[PDB]
Amino acid sequence: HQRPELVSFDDINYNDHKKVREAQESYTREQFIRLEALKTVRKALEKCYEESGPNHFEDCKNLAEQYLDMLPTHRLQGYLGYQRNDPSK
Amino acid sequence: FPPLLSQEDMKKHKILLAYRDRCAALLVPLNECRKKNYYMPWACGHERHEYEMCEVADFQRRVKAMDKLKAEKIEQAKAAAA
Repeated sequence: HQRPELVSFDDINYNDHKKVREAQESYTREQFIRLEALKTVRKALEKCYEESGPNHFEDCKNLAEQYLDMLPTHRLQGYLGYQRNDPSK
Repeated sequence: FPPLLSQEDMKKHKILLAYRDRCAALLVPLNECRKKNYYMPWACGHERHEYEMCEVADFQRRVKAMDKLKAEKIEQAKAAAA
């Protein structure tokens, strides 16, 4: 059902706390959307595999390309940091 | 003799790598035996032996390649002394 409007978290000056909560709610929803896209990728990959038999290189590679591209991304939300003055790692 | 090297038939005849060699098409009479039969040893005496003898031919040409490689290395070991 319902579709809350995303707020663009970096734009609202951090006192209007309902907007801040709706921003972090929306950002976490966007995280879950890219996650569910990754789930779509895996459900496609299993069907390609069990149709393929031994046919990895035929038509199942190009799933695995953006699969192992998308997997180190699309995981966490954290917080959009203020200034990023000190990097590490 | 290995008759052919197809590729899309060799995909639709859903066979795997290291069976995807030469003499590969002769699995097509074999497995079509094995599922129409029940892949017992009293399933296909002739048809298994056909593919088996093709594999024997591949083995012997590999032995000839081994002969060539050993001959070249021994002749290099001869020539290196002068």
